[PDB]
Amino acid sequence: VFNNCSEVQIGNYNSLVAPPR
Amino acid sequence: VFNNCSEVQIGNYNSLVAPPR
Amino acid sequence: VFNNCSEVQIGNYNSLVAPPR
Amino acid sequence: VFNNCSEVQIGNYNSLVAPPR
Amino acid sequence: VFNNCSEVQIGNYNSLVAPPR
Repeated sequence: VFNNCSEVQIGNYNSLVAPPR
Repeated sequence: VFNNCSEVQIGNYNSLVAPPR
Repeated sequence: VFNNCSEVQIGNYNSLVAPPR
Repeated sequence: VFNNCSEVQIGNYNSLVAPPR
Repeated sequence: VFNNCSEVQIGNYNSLVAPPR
């Protein structure tokens, strides 16, 4: 688990739902 | 678990819901 | 699990749903 | 599991649904 | 599992559905 730059996400079972229109 | 730049998130089972319109 | 640049995501069972129109 | 450039994703059983129109 | 350039994805059973019109 290592992040150098921005906009990075680490995590198991990390669900993500985008914004519906 | 290491974060260098900004906009970084680390965590297991970290669910995320975007803003619905 | 190593991220160098931005816009990178690591995680097993990490489902992702895009924003429906 | 190694990512160098951006726009990279590593994770088993990582389903992805595109945004329907 | 090694990614050098961008737009790369590694993961078994990683289903992907394109956006229907």
